[PDB]
Amino acid sequence: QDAASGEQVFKQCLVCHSIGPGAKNKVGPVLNGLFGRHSGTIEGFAYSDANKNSGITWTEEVFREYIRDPKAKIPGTKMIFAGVKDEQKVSDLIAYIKQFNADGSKK
Ligand code: HEC
Repeated sequence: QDAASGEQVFKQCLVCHSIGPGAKNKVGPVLNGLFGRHSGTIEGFAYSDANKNSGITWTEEVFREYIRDPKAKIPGTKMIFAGVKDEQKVSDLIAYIKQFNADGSKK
């Protein structure tokens, strides 16, 4: 869907997460090159066991179920965030995050 719209959705994430060039870890891990990556593997971040040992691989499908209700998909996770319930927002959110390569550069 719409990346430009996803950027506005991402603003709730921006508080804890960084994306794009020069992104660094904050309260949450950097989200550059998220899709396809295994959960709990961004270097330098202190993940909870819940996240680190979950065995999840981030695909669009799994990401959509997770962002809807984080604590439901990863009980005990440190990401105390309510989640994004809107079907359209999630699709735009995905479109926005997918533009980035692991190094922050735009595809
Ligand atoms: C701080 C109050 C956060 C907000 C708002 C959002 N996220 Fe977050 N996220 C945060 C933490 C502390 C962590 C680590 C959790 C843990 O248990 O260690 C995370 C993690 C994620 C992950 C998994 C990352 C990975 O496995 O490498 C994802 C995919 C993620 N968060 C995405 C995300 C999005 C898209 C958000 C806005 C809708 C969002 N988070 C908000 C902290 C915070």
